[PDB]
Amino acid sequence: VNSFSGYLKLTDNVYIKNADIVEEAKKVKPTVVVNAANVYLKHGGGVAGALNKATNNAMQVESDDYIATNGPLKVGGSCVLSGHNLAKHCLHVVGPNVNKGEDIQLLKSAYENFNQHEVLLAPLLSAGIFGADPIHSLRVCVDTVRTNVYLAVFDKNLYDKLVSSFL
Ligand SMILES: O=C(O)C[C@H](NC(=O)c1ncnc2[nH]ccc12)c1cccnc1
Repeated sequence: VNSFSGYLKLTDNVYIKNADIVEEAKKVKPTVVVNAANVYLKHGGGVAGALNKATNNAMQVESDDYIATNGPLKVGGSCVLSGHNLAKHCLHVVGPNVNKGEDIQLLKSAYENFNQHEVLLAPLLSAGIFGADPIHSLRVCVDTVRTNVYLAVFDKNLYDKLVSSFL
């Protein structure tokens, strides 16, 4: 039994809610919140900008030190950093940004990072401003992640679309 509540059960291991991932994190304080990152960990807008804003820019400060030491992530890759005031840990996962020309086949690789954590609060990778088909991303999530994932879908109309079309 965990602290996630009000989520629709989609599958044996995937739950979904129409909610802002930032607000869910402050309420639940999960062990792991997933950030929809870019390879440079530049958290300017979208999910990343919103999480970072909620950390008072501490996420960005930590991320800049990480990049200075380690260089950029790979598309499809991840790193574990602090969750600051939102979670114990933040798993920064880079899904392909279709609006940047990044290959959509890497979405499965991106979701595989979730399997290293028993329970996660996570956004729909590559959806929204990342430019990929959100129905497809959900199919990849359900077909790739085996650990317990709680998905927070921000856009109300998107959420309604995803539930009503889920196979
Ligand atoms: O679920 C959605 O609608 C799409 C989701 N977007 C957000 O979660 C989001 N976007 C902008 N501002 C925000 N503030 C708090 C949350 C948030 C998303 C998923 C993957 C990549 N980029 C975006």
